[PDB]
Parts: sequence; structure tokens; C-alpha cells
Amino acid sequence: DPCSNCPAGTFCDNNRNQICSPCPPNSFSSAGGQRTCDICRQCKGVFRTRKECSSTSNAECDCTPGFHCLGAGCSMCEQDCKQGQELTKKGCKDCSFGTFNDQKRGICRPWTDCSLDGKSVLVQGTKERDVVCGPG
Amino acid sequence: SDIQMTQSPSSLSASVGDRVTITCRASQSIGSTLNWYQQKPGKAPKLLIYGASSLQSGVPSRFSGSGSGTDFTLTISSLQPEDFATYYCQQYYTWVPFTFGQGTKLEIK
Amino acid sequence: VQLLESGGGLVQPGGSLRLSCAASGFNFGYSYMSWVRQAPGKGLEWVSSIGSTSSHTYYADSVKGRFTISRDNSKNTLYLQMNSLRAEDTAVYYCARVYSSPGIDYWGQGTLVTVSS
Repeated sequence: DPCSNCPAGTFCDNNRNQICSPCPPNSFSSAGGQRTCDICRQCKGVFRTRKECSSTSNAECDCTPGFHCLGAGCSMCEQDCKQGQELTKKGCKDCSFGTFNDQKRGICRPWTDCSLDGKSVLVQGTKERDVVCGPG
Repeated sequence: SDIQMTQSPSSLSASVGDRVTITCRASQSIGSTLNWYQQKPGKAPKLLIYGASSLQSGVPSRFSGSGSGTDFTLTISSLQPEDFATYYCQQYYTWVPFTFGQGTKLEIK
Repeated sequence: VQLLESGGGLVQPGGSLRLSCAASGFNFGYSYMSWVRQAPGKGLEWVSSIGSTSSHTYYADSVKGRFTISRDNSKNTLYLQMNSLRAEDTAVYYCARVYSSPGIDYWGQGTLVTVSS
């Protein structure tokens, strides 16, 4: 069937005297063939317009400052990860035993190994603080 | 004109202790921009699931949201007495307007 | 966190009402406020929304040019000026808040708007 040959930004029209037609406003077709253009996603409420919607691409969504896009195609706005945890695929998860993040918008990096530098573990570390070393 | 949410089934009889599976179908791919609500008669709705999968604070782990694209399912394991209500699925893909499902009424035998 | 709807009641078609929602227990200023209605027996239909910015007022097709959403972030109050009220408008109206999650987390108790066809 001819509709296979419709390029992105068009949809296969049933109207005769035309195989395809260009996507209506506020609707996109990122692949060729589609019998219908999909409605452009709105970046409103708790979202913000990163990229605009073209007849060939959806609008890409962005998050407020102090927040980050969480989820497939930014289907969430998670708040920037607090001290003592790192941002993972499945949102904001706490640091593992033996690692720490002592800041906001940070990443869990392992505790200092005091012995490695001929030192001893004066104070142990938490999920939010590093091991304080002492002499051996 | 706009995005059509279609829940399946319209009504569902189930006995306590079971696991239930409500469907919600979006008229187009809407990624994971789906919410789940529970409404008990006379009371206002309550948010269960936001972003198709994550739970709101307070909701028990027996309620679990799944799906991405067109087909989404709310699953309630170990049906509890207080879990008998009408459930609604909402989309926020479009904010103007956000659209809800017709609702699925959960009942007893 | 609380949301108290008022101003609903019984009106003749063509008439008008002013709904009010009283917020407390959160930052009203930084909340995307909405009205969702539910006619008796039926389900939930979005009505209107207003951004934290208070410059963006969005409306459902059926209430465009009749209803008007407004907010007074000083008195932490949301309003719905419903004019030219029709029979189809008979419903319980709820004020609903989106804070940081994309789902509506806090709903009010509702106020009943009734039209005498």
C-alpha cells in the first residue's frame, strides 16, 4: 500500500487525489506511514518546554531549577537529590554501605581507606560523611 | 477531539485476599504520564500512583502501577476491605486538558 | 494541608456563582491550582487550571468564555467565577493541587453547583 511511502511529518490520508497530507498543527509524525499524527505533549504544570514540537518531533520536556527530569521521556519532576544519596535510574536512592555523599547534587564515592595511607579509622563514615583518619 | 482513556473493565467483582488487575488504555502513546486515583463513595479522590509506577506517600505496597505507551495496569494484591472503591486513571501528557478514564468500580461477591 | 470549597448552590440556567477554595498548610503561591468537576453518578472532568505565575489561565472547551479562574496568593484563595451557567454544569466542583509531583495529591471536599433545568 502507498502509505508506507509517506515521510515523517505527514500522515496517510483517506482523501483521494492525495496519498498523504502534512500533520495538522500541534501534532507530529516522527516516522513514515502512520495513518495519524500523535498530539504534541504539553510541557505545562510542573514541566517546562525544553524543545518545541515540530511536525516531525515531539516537544521534549524539562524540569524546574532545583529539580531533575525523572522517568522515560521525562514523565516526572524529582527534586534534586539531598546529601547522603545519589540520583539513579529509579530516582533518588541512598548511598551504599562504605560510600558517602557529603553534598547536595552529588554522587556516592567510597570512604577513604585509612590503612592504605598507613593510618587508622579514628571516626567511621556515614552515608553523608567520610571516615576521619588518625595515626597508627 | 483529545486523548481518550479507556479503562477495562467497567465493573469488577472480587473477594478479599485476591490480586486484581485494572486496565487503562490511552488512545495514543503517552509515555508514562499516567496517574491512578481511588474514590470511595461520597469522599474526594486520593492519589495512588503518579508517573504510572511510583506510589504516593501513605499508599500501601499492595497497590502497584505498571505500563508504558498505550496499555497500563493497576494491580492490587491481597485485596483488603478498604480497597473497595471506584478507581480512575488520569493522563498529564496534555495539561490542557488532562483527561481521566470512565472509572472501574471494584465490588464484592 | 487543607482546601475548603464554598459558594456552590442551586441556580436557574443563565445565572452565575462565585466558587472559593481556601488553602492552608502549604505554599499556595508555588502551586498549580485546578478545578475538577464530577456530576452526580458520573466521573471526573477537568474544568480549569491556573499556574503559580497566575498569568496562565487554562480552560476546558465547554466552559471557555463563561468561567474565569483567578487567585489571591495574599489571602491564599482560589476562585471560579462561573457565569452563564448551563444545565450540563450541575456537578460537585473540587479544587485540586499539583505541588511537585505530576499527580494531583491534595483535593478539597467539594461544593455542589446545581442548575434547575
